[PDB]
Amino acid sequence: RAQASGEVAQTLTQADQQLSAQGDQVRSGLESSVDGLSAKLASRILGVDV
Amino acid sequence: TAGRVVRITGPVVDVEFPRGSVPELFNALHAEITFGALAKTLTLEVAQHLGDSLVRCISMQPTDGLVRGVEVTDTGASISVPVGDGVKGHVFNALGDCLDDPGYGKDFEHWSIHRKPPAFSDLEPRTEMLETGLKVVDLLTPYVRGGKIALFGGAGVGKTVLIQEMINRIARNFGGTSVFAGVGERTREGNDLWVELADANVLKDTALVFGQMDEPPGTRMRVALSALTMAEFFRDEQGQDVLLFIDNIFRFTQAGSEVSTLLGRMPSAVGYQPTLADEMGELQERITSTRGRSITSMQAVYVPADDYTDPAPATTFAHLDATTELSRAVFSKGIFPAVDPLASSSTILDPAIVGDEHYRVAQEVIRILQRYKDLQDIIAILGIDELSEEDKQLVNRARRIERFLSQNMMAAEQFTGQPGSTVPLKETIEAFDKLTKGEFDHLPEQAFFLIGGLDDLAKKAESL
Amino acid sequence: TAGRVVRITGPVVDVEFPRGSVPELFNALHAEITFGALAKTLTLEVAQHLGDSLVRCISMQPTDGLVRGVEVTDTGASISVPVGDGVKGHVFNALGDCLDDPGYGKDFEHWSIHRKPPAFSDLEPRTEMLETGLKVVDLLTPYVRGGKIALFGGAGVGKTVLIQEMINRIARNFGGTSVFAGVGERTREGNDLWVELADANVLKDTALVFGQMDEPPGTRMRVALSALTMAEFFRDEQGQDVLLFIDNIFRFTQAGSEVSTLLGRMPSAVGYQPTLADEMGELQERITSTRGRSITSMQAVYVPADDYTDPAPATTFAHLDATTELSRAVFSKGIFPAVDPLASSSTILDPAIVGDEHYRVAQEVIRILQRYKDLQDIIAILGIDELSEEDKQLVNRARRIERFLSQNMMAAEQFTGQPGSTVPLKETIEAFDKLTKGEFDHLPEQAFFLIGGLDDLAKKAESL
Amino acid sequence: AQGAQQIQLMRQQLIRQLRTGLGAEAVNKAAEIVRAHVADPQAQSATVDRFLSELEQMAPSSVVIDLRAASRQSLAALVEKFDSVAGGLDADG
Amino acid sequence: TVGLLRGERADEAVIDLAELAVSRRGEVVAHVSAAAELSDAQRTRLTEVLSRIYGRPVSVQLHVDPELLGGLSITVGDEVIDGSIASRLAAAQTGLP
Amino acid sequence: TISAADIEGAIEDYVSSFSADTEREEIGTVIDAGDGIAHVEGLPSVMTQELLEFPGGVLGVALNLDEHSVGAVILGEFEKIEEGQQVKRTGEVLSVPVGDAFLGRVVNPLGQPIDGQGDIAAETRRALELQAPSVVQRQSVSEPLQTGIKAIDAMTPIGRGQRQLIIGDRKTGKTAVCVDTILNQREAWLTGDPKQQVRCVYVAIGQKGTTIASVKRALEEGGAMEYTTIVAAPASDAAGFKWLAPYTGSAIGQHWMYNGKHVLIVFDDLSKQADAYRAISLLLRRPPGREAFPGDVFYLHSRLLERCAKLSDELGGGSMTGLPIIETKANDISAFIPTNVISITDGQCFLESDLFNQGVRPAINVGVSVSRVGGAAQIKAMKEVAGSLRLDLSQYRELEAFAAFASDLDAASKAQLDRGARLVELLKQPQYSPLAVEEQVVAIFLGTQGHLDSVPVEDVQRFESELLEHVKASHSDIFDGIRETKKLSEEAEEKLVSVINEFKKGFQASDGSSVV
Amino acid sequence: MTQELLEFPGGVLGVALNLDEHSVGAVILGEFEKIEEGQQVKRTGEVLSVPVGDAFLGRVVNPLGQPIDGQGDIAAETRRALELQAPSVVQRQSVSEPLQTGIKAIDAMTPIGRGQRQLIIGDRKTGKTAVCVDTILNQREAWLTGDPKQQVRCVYVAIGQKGTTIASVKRALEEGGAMEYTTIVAAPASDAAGFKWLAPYTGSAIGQHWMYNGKHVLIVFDDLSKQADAYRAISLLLRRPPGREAFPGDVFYLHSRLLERCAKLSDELGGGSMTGLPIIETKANDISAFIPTNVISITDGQCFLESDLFNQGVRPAINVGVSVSRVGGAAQIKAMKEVAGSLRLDLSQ
Repeated sequence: RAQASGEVAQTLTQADQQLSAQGDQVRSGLESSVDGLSAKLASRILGVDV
Repeated sequence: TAGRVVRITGPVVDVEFPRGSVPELFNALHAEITFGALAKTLTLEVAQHLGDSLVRCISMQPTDGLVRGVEVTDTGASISVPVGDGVKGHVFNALGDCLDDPGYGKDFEHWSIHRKPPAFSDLEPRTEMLETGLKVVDLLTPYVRGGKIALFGGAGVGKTVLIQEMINRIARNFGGTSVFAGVGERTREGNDLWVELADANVLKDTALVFGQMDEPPGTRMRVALSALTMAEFFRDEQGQDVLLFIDNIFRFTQAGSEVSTLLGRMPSAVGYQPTLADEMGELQERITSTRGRSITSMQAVYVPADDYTDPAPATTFAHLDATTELSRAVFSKGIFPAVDPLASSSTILDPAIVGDEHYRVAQEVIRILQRYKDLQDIIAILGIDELSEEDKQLVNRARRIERFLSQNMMAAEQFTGQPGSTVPLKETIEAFDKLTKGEFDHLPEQAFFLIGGLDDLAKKAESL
Repeated sequence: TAGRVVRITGPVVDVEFPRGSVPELFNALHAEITFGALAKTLTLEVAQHLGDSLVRCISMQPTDGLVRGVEVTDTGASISVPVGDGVKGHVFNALGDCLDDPGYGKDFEHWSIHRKPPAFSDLEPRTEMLETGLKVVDLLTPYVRGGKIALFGGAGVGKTVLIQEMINRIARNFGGTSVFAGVGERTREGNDLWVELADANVLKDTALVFGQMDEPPGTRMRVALSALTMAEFFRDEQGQDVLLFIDNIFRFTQAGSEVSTLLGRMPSAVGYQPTLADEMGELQERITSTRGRSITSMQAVYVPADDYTDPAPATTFAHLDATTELSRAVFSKGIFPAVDPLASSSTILDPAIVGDEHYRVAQEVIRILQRYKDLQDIIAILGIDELSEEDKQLVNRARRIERFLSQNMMAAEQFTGQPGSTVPLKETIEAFDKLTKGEFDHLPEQAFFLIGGLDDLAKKAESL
Repeated sequence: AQGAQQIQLMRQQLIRQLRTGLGAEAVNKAAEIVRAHVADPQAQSATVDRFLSELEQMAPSSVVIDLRAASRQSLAALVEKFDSVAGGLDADG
Repeated sequence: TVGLLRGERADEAVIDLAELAVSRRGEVVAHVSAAAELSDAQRTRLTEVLSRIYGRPVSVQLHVDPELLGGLSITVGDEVIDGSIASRLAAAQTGLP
Repeated sequence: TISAADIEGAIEDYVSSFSADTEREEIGTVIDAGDGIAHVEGLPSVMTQELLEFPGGVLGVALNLDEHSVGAVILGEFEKIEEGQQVKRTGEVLSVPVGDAFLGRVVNPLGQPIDGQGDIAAETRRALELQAPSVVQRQSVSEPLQTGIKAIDAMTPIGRGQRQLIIGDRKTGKTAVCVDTILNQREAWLTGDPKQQVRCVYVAIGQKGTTIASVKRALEEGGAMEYTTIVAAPASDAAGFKWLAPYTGSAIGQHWMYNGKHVLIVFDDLSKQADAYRAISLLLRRPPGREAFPGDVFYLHSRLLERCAKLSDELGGGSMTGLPIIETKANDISAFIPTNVISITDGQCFLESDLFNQGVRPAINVGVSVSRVGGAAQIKAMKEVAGSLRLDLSQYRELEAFAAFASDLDAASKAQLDRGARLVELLKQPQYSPLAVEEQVVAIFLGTQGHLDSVPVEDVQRFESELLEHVKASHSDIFDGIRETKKLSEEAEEKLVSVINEFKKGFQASDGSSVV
Repeated sequence: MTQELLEFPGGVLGVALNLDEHSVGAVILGEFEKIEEGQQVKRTGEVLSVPVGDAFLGRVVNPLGQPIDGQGDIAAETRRALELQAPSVVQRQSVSEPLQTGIKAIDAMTPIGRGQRQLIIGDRKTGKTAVCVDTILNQREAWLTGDPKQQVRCVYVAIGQKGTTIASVKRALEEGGAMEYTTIVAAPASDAAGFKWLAPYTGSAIGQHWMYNGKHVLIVFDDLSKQADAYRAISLLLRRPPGREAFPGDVFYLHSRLLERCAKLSDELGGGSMTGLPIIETKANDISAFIPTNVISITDGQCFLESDLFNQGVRPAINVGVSVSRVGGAAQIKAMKEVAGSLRLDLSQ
């Protein structure tokens, strides 16, 4: 029980470094996409091709 | 002519009417709820007039989904409930709507629930004993014809069996009927009772009225007055004797206190409504005999905190004439119908009202059982061998009296297949007179269980 | 643009604003007092909107000398408190200005007093035991490192001595930071804390906040939220673990009850404000420790009329991991620190967390003291000579156990003259294990009183 | 198995953060381009027209409505007495 | 009216007089708000549609305000149309996953 | 792993769906606000209990409808309210989403996820205030709800459909008795049969947040988070969420019930339901009655509890079982809320702190607790054993004072004293260890058949726990036979007594004596 | 202003406690009989104040600081506002020096120090007044030294006492020469609920004026139950909704801001102090009642005088279980700490 619990605790630190590294990359990729998605959203707000 | 809903607060609704068309108080008003999942016809009872043609009402059904400004139609009569022989064998809510088959009974005559008790000139000028034919009841705690009887007990003490018994007694001996008022009854218990009275096949002579706990305190208050208005028709127009059960009369007091609080009136001692001793009176004074016909009542009464000084029991025990108490310590001995012979009491047990012989035999039976009740501790702790010979001869009689109170009641015919007995009063006073003098001590306890009358004791003794 | 005062009643002030300028709930307003020795700027917190551009507020300084029609300026934000590292080693009033060095906080980062508690996703239960070296506390009510811990008690049962002993035991050793909130505590014991913390070195890392019982209800409400907004910065923006001491957390709910009648809320049971549980809950939930960032809370709760049924104690008990419940009935026996062994409790006292050796001994000690408390009424009338040999042996163990739960605390130097002592958890367990098995039944009863550990118990038994 | 669930919780925490955080840039960037479109009145008079044609497409009239009873009935009676009086008196009366 | 105000607020009183006056004129009033005034023909359209949303003819009081940075809002009785671009952007911000 | 396609697709899918119906609707304005209440003028077509939405995204319930203005209690984010705010009405009375996706989730009273584990796949929606099953739609209670507590299932049985009250003082184990009940059901749930599968809702009202996390962690460790939903109204949430929390737990429960599942609801605890409704009602200036509660508080609890029932075969034969908890001040049972719930419920397990201290844990007062359902909720094998147990404990409670003088007591009752002291030990039980029915029938058998009479009192629980481990190893066929036939057949009884004697020869007492 | 003195035309005064949107709700501080509707009121321009000075030594005064002993007008040094704030946590100093009562059962067992509050709670006729008057009498041995760093001045505040009881206290002090250094504030039973409410505050103002000037002061309040009843009467006539036991909501703030204003100052404020002995009369001998458990929680210790100890010859009747002083042996001379150091715990055992 103590060994399996200790391995889960260290595994959560391994996930935190993976997800923060991949999250910082993927938020940069999405900043390109969101400018394109925003132009569609403004056309839905107005009802015209802004 | 119709009114408008003008304020809503919880179960309380205020309505406004055209100047000339204001309804009389205690009229019933109908209002529609039109949201799909909550679609209803809401029934309002008029409580007060606030001026400006406004009328203060309480709702007999949940107000949830009601909208301001909706139309309200006055029915021009009080809450009204169906009356006739065709009421028997059906289950009704307080408003006179059937639960067993919706829309039944629309064609019946409808009576107002709010109507006066008998005029002073109509009352019977003396109490008369009711010969119910149960040994323990007729001897130790005689019931009063058109009186009220408190009942105490719970589950695992035969209470539903005593109810089936007393229904059979009225139908078969007096040619009467019963009405049952579920005044704030658990919905599960109301279904267990409806099935139990159907399986017993007694339902065919009983009208069931249920005010469930699920519904606002206007309904749990008005159910008792609804059931009593069905019993009043059977007394007055059909000319039958009637037995009105109320379970439980405490919830009629409580529901009255909660309606008085929703109406914002100042609460009295320990929080009850200021009308309490009148509001209970308008129900209890109405249960009575007139012109040779009678409404007997049995009333399960809860006591809060077990104290008989609290205004809810202390108002209730002013009215009722007899007190039957069921005991698990008597049921566990096999002694059906499990009426405790010492804790139960009656106010008609006096030498002036019942014969001098009956009073003597009742005082002797109480004395013998009171000695045995004192001795039970010595028996349990030290055994019968620790007694003398003078008191061991008393216990030899007390064991047999405690058994001989037991009866093959008609409610047991569902299981035992043998019919139930109905002993004359003049036999049971002889049987306990002979038994207290010891003329049967040479017979074993098994000869006295479930026995009925004295000529039956002779037939079981020669069998054993 | 700004408003004006319309109505004044004690601590409650109503203000009126131009049509669009009406301030939000919980903004800080300012008003000016101009008479002589009372001349000050007054800060004033928004409680309600009354309609027609009226707003109702609660004053922080006393309203004496305020005048109708004076100008009121909305600051556009809530009351704000200085937060940061340089807060440690200073004493603040509720409003966040330093009493021992005026103006000191003006150049810090300021935070709003009011914020929502941490979201349910961020909470995890805390299950590491805090050792304190008090016999009864470490045995029967073991404390939780990162939990919420409390003292309860009636007026004058020594709560302010026990909390000053908890500062002295825990915060000395503790390597993090600490905060003390004086919520309606008596000012003298606030100064006896400030000077004791300056005579030791502990003030170098301690932030003190004082809103003492001389101040009006506005500050007695907001001082708890102010000192908590200092602790919530040390928990959140720094992750450095923190001790939060509160004395007395009842005064928060009391001050709410003092304004509630003037704010125009109908009073509930025993005169408390109806918001009580929601108003206290929005404070108590903020004190929680979220995953990986500990607050250890230690809070003293007053108990009106010693009545542990009273709504304020009875609400507060839901919020706590360990409760050390003091009692006047134990204090009257001289058993200092006067914790009730039977009412006091902890959630961490499970054999999976403390180990079975602790759990067995704790449950045996409680069994003995419970059987003794049941026998006291027999012993007071019929005398100890009447009991069974096993019961008389148990009473002689219990009377020794009760006294061995007393201790010479360090803060009780002025109460007893003797210096203070700390008893290890293992020695505490071994000593009560021996006591429950009678291995000290040959000692005189007075040897165990105030003594501390087994080496001291022996030395006092040799003194006799 | 609970460790694998807590990794999935931290992944879903990041998914939640990024989808809403993207939407917050999308909406504010849509407000920047809308604010630029609206800056001259050729957009306003067209936009009220897209709305007004939408309102001609909106459902036709469905409500007839378009001070306590004793004072209200008294005011109605008073207004009926006024209507007869002023109908003769009006031109200088 | 200023002679007999007795407890009311003056701006609410003069707005109640105008409502009374147009009701006596056989019409109803809607309060309309936009960033800029519409053209006269566009106001005739607004009248032509409201005269189909309600039984009586509707007059309009245009309360120009810059906050409704595109579109307009219409208040009549105590029912409204939330037609402004500023309301659309608030609904986009709040309704987003 | 996280990808740009899914994050772009979700945002584009909202963006391309984003529009407004522009529909004509009624609006009111906030005229007043204080302390968790707002008053709204206008809204001529609002209905009692309609969800109002305020402009800060916060919601209110429109619980009072005066002549001039609506009175609305505000759900949660009260600080965001100001005079002159526009109030929109949603077109519906209070509703909650329902479905199987709620299993293992923690939710706020509106059915929004609060555990942070993403959005919930709502299956259907229900109004909070639909009619309870009427007296013609029900069926008699006749199936056990196995609690797995010896002191309950042997003396105050719970049948599925019953409403059983766990009334006690604070820190007497009320939450521990209900967590043991929810944990016990895993032994049924691992089977596929919908008749045996019980599904559990735990409704936490006014707990602190870490106490709800502590219960969740205690259900995770037992695996009960496969089949249980937690409705969380922690003490921080506004009085409106505390007042709705029982109703939304019931409104989730009813959807599983009406589909022919079996449900268990625990309400923890209805004293804080009542105290939250009193707060709302007194702020709305509604008239106070006794103990400051508004008039309708019996109806508040009753319309909640009377929705627990067993349905007939025509409604798929489902059921819902209520375990309401309440807390009693200084052990009184004459206060307003305890008196109301004791009259509404079918049975009442009084827990008492005096028995909790004396060692009798869980602290069921077997001398005053009762169940109006009784034997209809017990399997035949349990009636065959437990039928004398209440009588034995009543005779022992009378005899208890003679323990000082047992030499002089007559032997026919000295045996009843030695029995009763062993039954009071046999009824003790450690927390988070619920016993399956097939193991508790063998536990009560040891005492009631008198096989335990030769064991010294201090060794009884160790003897019970050692025998149940022994039988569960060498002779599981006794337990299989009990479970599969529901009857303790004479072959299983003769096998069991042979194995009890064979175990006694292998046992030792804490004083070192033999027990044979 | 809020709590401004009003002047009514009979020369009687009042205080403006409620300021409504259109009227001022005032309490009359004197003979209310002379008031008529429609007569004039003048404002005074002064927040509620009292005259103060050392000229008050030996005098009996109305709560407004004017004399009733009949010995002519008082040469007051200044006015002082009744509601000046208590000395804050930074201005106070630790209690370290004793207030000698000369009663063994107090001075050894539950000491009183300069700047402590010690509640003399008890039932009717148990010695409450007798302990306090004996305490004021014992100080003469110090006063005869003429040294301002050890002599104690006294104030005795009679609230709701009958006039012959106050005249008995006065001559019981004159028998011991204590009227050389005592002031009496008298709100006798006849006087309107304004005076009966106000008497403790004017006592605290006359006291504070000597305290901040570096003198040592002792205040006796006799008894705060009659102030709490007078504030209940004032609040209910003003129609404020009552809280628990029909008291005003803020009956705690009536007593807290009275008793917190007496403490020991730092040497940076002359080092003067004020010592408070409030009295509480508990009905039916229960200490666990609303008002007594407030004042037990505000003060620093209890001398609970119990009638069923008084009757059995234990006089003065201190219940040694409940009685305590929370400053304890920090407020005793070294010899008394060595000799008596455990005596309360030994007797409670």
